[PDB]
Amino acid sequence: MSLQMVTVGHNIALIQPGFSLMNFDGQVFFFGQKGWPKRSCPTGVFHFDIKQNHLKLKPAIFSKDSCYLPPLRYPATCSYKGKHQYIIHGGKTPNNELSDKIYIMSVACKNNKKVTFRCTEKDLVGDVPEPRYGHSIDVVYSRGKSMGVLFGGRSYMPSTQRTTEKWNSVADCLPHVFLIDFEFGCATSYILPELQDGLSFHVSIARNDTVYILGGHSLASNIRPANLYRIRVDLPLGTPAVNCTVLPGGISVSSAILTQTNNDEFVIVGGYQLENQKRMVCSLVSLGDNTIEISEMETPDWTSDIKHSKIWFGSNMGNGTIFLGIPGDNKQAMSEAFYFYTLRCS
DNA sequence: CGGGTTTTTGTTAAGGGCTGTATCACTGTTTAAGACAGGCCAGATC
Repeated sequence: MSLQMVTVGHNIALIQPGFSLMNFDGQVFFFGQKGWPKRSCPTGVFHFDIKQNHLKLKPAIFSKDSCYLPPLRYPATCSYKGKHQYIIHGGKTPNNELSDKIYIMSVACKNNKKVTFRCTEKDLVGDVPEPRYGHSIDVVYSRGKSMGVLFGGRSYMPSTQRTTEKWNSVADCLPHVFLIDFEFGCATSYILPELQDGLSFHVSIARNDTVYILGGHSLASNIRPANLYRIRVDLPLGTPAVNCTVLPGGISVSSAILTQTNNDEFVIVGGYQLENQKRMVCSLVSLGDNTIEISEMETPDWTSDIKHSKIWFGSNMGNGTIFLGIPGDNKQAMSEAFYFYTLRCS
């Protein structure tokens, strides 16, 4: 809880609400810039190197057999830390159309602060989930195997009820649970009767056999379910099985950022409480063997700007460090389009 | 097909009164974003 303002280089405008910060061995990489990829950086990815409160967005090449992926804006990013690699699912192509491909980010070659990524296009079969954004995917382990739990987020209307006078309206996807096999890219949808209403922009914490879904926004009624869910999974010799349990003490937040401050101990920072109240309080989530425990922590001191501005975003860098953003006074002495902050958490 | 007639028409040029449209003098008082190529430092490496 040590806030600290940051200064950005020349290509500052690339950072936009919805950016991703992937992480490889303490080396952070910005993804999801604004506008299609330029020619000064053909791929979109960037070394997100912060030193002395100054970050240098540096271009970063791909491999020779990778696949150039568009800059998405609200993907599902899960760290399949098993040959470290990330999984990207869905998002908003700069043409405001949603995507459904899965992308796999590995590192094919590195030499003295010069990385060469490898982004491969994994496609799904079976009960493929809907092209959507705002959702959340997490890799969960069971009985020596792994699987991907994807829980719904909002999307565009289907190709039937999509009129052009409301072409951009969005509906929360049905609250299913998608189990995704990466070894074959196979999807399987399960309708947990305990999950009722649609949910997007939530927070999902995986602990080695479960998924703790928490907070989020429910557009079907414009509320924020303060509940939470524990999706227990188990992988038999044949068809997997899932169960859910509601628990008390759930936060009421959407767009809250997550990072793993300590081993089996997460922090969570402000999303939004009400459409006028940005969330200020920070909450530490003590995981464990079976029992989650959300609690409140030392209310980090927010500067004047952060208490003035009404929207604010960011993501975790990976080592208990949350990078933030603030729009900045429009009617001002040519205030920049975005100011940026960083919060350590030890 | 004529052919005296109408019944209306076509024309001249000076000067003026009027009207409609073209012409005239004139005013702005540097770019911002992105692409590529040197060139020189600056560090990695034999």
